[PDB]
Amino acid sequence: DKLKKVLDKLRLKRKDISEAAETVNKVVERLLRRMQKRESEFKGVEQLNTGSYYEHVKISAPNEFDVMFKLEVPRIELQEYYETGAFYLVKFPLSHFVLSATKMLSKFRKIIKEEVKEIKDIDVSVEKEKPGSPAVTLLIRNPEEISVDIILALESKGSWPISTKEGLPIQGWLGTKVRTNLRREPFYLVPKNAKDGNSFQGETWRLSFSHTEKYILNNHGIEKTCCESSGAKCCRKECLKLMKYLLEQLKKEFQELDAFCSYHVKTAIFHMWTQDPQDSQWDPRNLSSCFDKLLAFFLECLRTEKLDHYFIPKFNLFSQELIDRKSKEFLSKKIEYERNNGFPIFDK
Amino acid sequence: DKLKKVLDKLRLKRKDISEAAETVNKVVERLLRRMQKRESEFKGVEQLNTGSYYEHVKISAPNEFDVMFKLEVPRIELQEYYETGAFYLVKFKRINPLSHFLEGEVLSATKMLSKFRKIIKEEVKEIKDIDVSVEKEKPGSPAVTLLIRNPEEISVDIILALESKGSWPISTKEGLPIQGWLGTKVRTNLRREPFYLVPKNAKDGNSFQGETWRLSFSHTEKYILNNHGIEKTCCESSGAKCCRKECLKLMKYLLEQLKKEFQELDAFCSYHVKTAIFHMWTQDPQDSQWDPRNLSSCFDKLLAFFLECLRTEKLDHYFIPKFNLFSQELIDRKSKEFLSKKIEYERNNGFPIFDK
DNA sequence: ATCTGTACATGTACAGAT
DNA sequence: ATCTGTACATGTACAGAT
DNA sequence: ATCTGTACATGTACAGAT
DNA sequence: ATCTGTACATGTACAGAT
Ligand SMILES: Nc1ncnc2c1ncn2[C@@H]1O[C@H](COP(=O)(O)OP(=O)(O)OP(=O)(O)O)[C@@H](O)[C@H]1O
Ligand SMILES: Nc1ncnc2c1ncn2[C@@H]1O[C@H](COP(=O)(O)OP(=O)(O)OP(=O)(O)O)[C@@H](O)[C@H]1O
Ligand SMILES: [Mg+2]
Ligand SMILES: [Mg+2]
Ligand SMILES: [Mn+2]
Ligand SMILES: [Mn+2]
Ligand SMILES: [Zn+2]
Ligand SMILES: [Zn+2]
Repeated sequence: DKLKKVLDKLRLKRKDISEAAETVNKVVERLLRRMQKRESEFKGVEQLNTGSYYEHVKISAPNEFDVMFKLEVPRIELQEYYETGAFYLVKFPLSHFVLSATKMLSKFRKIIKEEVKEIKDIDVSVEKEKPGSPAVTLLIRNPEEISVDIILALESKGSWPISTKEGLPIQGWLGTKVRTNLRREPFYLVPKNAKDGNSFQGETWRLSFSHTEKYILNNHGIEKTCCESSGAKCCRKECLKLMKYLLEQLKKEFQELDAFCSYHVKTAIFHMWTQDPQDSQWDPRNLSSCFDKLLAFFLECLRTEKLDHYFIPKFNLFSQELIDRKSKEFLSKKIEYERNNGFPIFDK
Repeated sequence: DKLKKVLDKLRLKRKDISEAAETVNKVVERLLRRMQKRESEFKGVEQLNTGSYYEHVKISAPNEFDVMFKLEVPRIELQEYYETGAFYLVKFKRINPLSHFLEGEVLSATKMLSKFRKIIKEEVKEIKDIDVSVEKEKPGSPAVTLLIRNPEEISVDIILALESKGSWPISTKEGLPIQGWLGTKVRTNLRREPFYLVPKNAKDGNSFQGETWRLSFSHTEKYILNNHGIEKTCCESSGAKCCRKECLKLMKYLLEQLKKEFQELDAFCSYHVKTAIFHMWTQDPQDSQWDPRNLSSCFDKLLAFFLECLRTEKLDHYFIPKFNLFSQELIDRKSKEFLSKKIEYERNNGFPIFDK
């Protein structure tokens, strides 16, 4: 009852969707164009739209879009970086860049900034670089604020790295045929651009499965008909939206929650969808029970300090090395509070 | 129980499968290489294995393989033959390797199938390691059939197919009604695949005889057979086993046994059985309506349904609704009532023909 | 020297065999 | 319940062509 | 190698019927 | 309240033309 009303608030409006989309489409097409017919090191970069807006789980407003400019590359000798599972060195046009991640992303960002300087019909700037991010982020105002993440990615057509062999455990849910075919797709690398002052950080890329997460979001039933015109609606995505919203409201209020992002909710719910594969475990009439069991799952994750990357099982997103024990214990208290008092944070 | 044991008789043996496939693959490899030589008009033809053996529903013995030699053909052509839904003339706006087979702008099917059969006959002549000859042409068949003695008898239907990548012909807009069973996404993807035309090749005395082609969906049928469930894990190693294919096998076998004994059943063929079960899978989409424990009643309802098709003289092509495979124009009422009685008899006497 | 149609290499579902 | 042959989808090598 | 055309998936929006 | 049917909107895959 309450939760249906929250979801009506979170719904994007069809007019807001078309106004933001045509501006975003304008800038992205023009930037993609500058990469090609202009003989750059990125000639042949291709576009792949990723993230919440294209998965149809964007909440509140259409104000943040995610785009991959992916580039196919051949002699890619990979070499796992110090057992982290998700970070890698790359070895063997691009002779201008070991293939250095910062070196390559710098030229990518120089080109974009240049072309953004030559855009006279939209209010669009390049956000100052965030050490920690693989993105070049645009800030558009038309007039409302829209941020766009342009993510450079290497594309490799080889088999997936050893560290993912036990990942993507969809066999009881989406099945073994879906899994084998998914793993026949390419995989993608992106910059680790964090200034932790640590080791090989500057040449380290990171695995990306944004194309696989997109498929799963739109092929999310054990039944082929789930959420189709001739099937039965489930509420899996509405739980993602509600869990994503509770963390947006908690991050807006407390800076002690700065280390948490939507990807932590996303990974948590991928495990929940695998734990509870049956589409009837997600009946719209049980929206409350499902949201509450997801909350509980996410609290068990904070209590055990354990949230494994859905595709890279040995890479713990909640390790002491990324998030303080106290930050997790903090988030836990605020979730339990919202939980056990009917979610006051939703009414503001 | 009784039906558990028929399926064990019906089950193919790996030794037999291994020996038959070794031979069959060597022959098809050689015929395919020869298609690519010289000014062969069929250079660029590609292989696609279809039929019961590759759908895993081939029963009793591995002795009949079906394989398409498909050839891609562009432009935008096609004219439906007399509102039949299934049959077409193939034209060409472009006026070239198929030029030797045109008649004006109309591509002759029996001209192409002749040159196709000629080349196969030659290459089989020069095979001196396998006992393999070319079966005398059957009217109405698009196939060039090989008979291999292995020393066991083995049939191989080489089917000549045109491949078109355009949208499917409008006579199929309402066909393939899988939206409640396999879903709309599957339907959209399946219909983005090519469609195929094979020679009609009758000598009926009808106008356009040697230039009439017939639609074929063997490739979409292979997908459906191997992806037959509402649940993605159906019959997979972390999902539940169903009994959809086991019903098709038992029914193939009922018709196979009867067609051996009685000549009256010559108008009937396994495609009729296959078509009927696609309707039954559409009527009963849930995997739970095909539980292995209810194999008896699953086979029973398919029987009832096949009987209703025979008596009401109605069995629509799964992909071309307006095409009725059981129309009086195709099979006599006398032929349909005969099989109808033979089916009720088996159904209501403990299935004696299985013990044959 | 590079290009590339052909065929080998790789991985895994399906289902027979044990 | 595990071992295993066949089919098949896609990546990759390279003898022979350019 | 590039780009438009097509079809239908995913949505929002709403009125009528339940 | 919710289910259904139609209108309206964007995203995406791929055939075919240039
Ligand atoms: N830490 C990460 N590791 C791997 N992939 C990530 C990570 N963070 C983000 N991604 C990928 O990039 C996409 C965009 O991330 P972003 O931060 O915009 O979140 P989102 O899923 O788009 O949702 P929202 O923007 O609405 O919070 C994600 O959907 C995911 O595929
Ligand atoms: N009359 C027909 N109309 C349309 N397609 C047909 C027809 N007959 C056969 N086919 C197609 O060609 C394939 C091969 O036909 P075939 O007679 O070998 O049957 P099958 O399904 O392979 O089984 P089996 O050979 O074991 O009886 C079929 O699976 C079907 O896809
Ligand atoms: Mg986003
Ligand atoms: Mg066959
Ligand atoms: Mn982002
Ligand atoms: Mn046949
Ligand atoms: Zn759903
Ligand atoms: Zn099944």
